[PDB]
Formats: sequence, structure tokens, C-alpha cells
Amino acid sequence: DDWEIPDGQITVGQRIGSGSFGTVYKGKWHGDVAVKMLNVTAPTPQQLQAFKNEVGVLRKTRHVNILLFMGYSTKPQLAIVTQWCEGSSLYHHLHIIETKFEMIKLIDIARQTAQGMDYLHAKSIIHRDLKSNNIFLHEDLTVKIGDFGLATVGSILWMAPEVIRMQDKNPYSFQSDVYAFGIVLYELMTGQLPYSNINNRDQIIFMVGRGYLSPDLSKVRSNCPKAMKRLMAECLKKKRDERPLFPQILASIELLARSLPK
Ligand SMILES: Oc1cc(Nc2c(-c3ncccn3)oc3cnccc23)ccc1Cl
Repeated sequence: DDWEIPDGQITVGQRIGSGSFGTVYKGKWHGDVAVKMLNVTAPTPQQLQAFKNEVGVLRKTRHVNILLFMGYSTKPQLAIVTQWCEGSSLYHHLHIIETKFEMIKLIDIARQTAQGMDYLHAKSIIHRDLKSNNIFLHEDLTVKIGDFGLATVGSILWMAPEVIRMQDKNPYSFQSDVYAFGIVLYELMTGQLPYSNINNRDQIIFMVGRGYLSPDLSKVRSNCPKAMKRLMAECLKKKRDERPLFPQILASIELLARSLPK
């Protein structure tokens, strides 16, 4: 059972980026893989706890829409190993290379993302950092959600007001995840990052926090169905308790997706 990987088995290739506490590379281990390494010398005791948490959470997950955890290693450097997703993150498609998807496809990405979140929530995992950067579109047709510095039982911008204005012990909850999901529905349906006409991050954080600013839902593609626009507003509720949980979101998308081809 134990998912540890003996030194030297794993080969490290292209540096590709960063993620919650570490650098990400393309590697090879029984095929090619994603490797998240924390590559210092002595590991922090705090990062030691952070590393052991993502691993703990990942080895709890087995689902198409969740980035497949494959293994970990400690020697030489602490490293998580997951499947390689060819293609790119949803963020990358939408805001960098500008892949223009179609509504049927965009709705599908929405459903699959909703799918993995229900699973996550069913097994009592809270992501606390859902955003299009963390949604990889593998072979350009399957969504894998994947970054897990988070809880069981700054990218702004996807943060609910409650999270923004850290007033109380635990702001993070199922509803905050639901909120983040809402911003992703926004990016899919508008093709934009929200608040693109404010050029000041502080002002963005201050106002979302006080409930002065909210995503401008009038910006959505005209062929985006009514029910989808309707669903987004519900997800983006300023009041935590006023948001629907993921089962309900999933039934919503499934319904509108079914009566869409026309
Ligand atoms: O938490 C994690 C995040 C990533 N991020 C992955 C990235 C990536 N791309 C750009 C910047 C950062 N990461 O590309 C990938 C391709 N296939 C799989 C995973 C990734 C990888 C592993 C872990 Cl364990």
C-alpha cells in the first residue's frame, strides 16, 4: 500500500512552474508524470506539515475529475507525483492562449468541475483554492482539479467576501468553495477575469470584502443559457448561507446541459 518512491526511480525534466509550497516539473516515473518538489536542503517543520497534508488529502481521492495522485517521496527532496496532463490549465486556455471554446464545451467543463467538487465535498474535503489555474484540462477534454494545500473535516479574486475579510476563526467552508466555483463559471461564460476595468488590486479586495463590488453578470456570452446565468448569481451570493451546495449545482448543470443541443 504505502505510496513512497525510492530515491533515483524518478527522473526530473522541464521546470514548468510553481504551486502551493513548491516547484512543478515534468518528469518520468512509469510513464511521464507531474512532480511537485519542495527542493531546498533542510525541510521546514511547517512545510513538513504542509507536504504531509496534501499527500494525506490526495491519497483520499480517486475520481476521474481529481488529478490522480500517484506517489510521493521524501529523500532526496519532498515530492508529490501525479499523472501528467497534456494541454493546459483552464486559466491558461482562457486568459493566456485565448482558446475560444463553445458553449456546449464550456458547459461540459463546468459540469466536470462541479463533478469533482461534489466528490471532494462528499468525502468532506474543502479545496480552499479552486480557481482556473488549478483546473487542468487533460487531453483538452477531461477536467482534473488539482492543488491541495488545504483542509479536511494570493489569488484573490476567487475569494468569497467572508474569506476576504478574515473576521472569525474559520471563514473557509463548502460555500466558499462554491463561491470560487462561481468565479470559474464567470471566466468560462465571459472569457474574462472579473473586474477587468479596475486597475488596482487593493481596491478590488477592499470592495469585494465590503460587498460594494461584485462580478458583473451582464458580461456573459449571449448564447449562455438563462439557467446558467441564474445559477452563477446563486453561487456568487454575498451571503455565505444563501449559496447552493454542490449536489444541487451538479443537478442544475446536468439539467440545462441536457436541454441545450437545440
Ligand atoms: O499540486 C500540483 C499541481 C501541479 N500542477 C501542474 C501544472 C502546472 N502548470 C503550470 C504551473 C504550475 N503547475 O501542469 C501540470 C500538468 N499535469 C499535471 C499537473 C500539473 C502538478 C502536481 C501537483 Cl501535486
